Amino acid sequence: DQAVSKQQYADANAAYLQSKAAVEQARINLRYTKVLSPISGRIGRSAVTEGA
Amino acid sequence: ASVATAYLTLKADQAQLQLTKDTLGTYQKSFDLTQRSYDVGVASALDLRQAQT
Repeated sequence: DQAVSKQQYADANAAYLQSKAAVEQARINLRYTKVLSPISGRIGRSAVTEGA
Repeated sequence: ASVATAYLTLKADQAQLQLTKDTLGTYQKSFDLTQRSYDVGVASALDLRQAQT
């Protein structure tokens, strides 16, 4: 409806996209917490147990 | 002289009425924009009250 600038929308869209990138940063950093097995095969013995 | 000045103020006040009708048009359009910017959520109700005043 052109009740606000065309630059003031672009700045808000950029802030949206880079805070979405910060959420994806924190989501990848929290997905690294669950130690997903990077490969498929026979898994050996746990070199460290729970609590370490 | 009096008929000349009376016709002259008549025509000048025709022009004054036309310009204030244009200012009423621009204020009504600014109030339409501010009412949309309030119904969406960006501007508060205080900016809507400056638009109404």
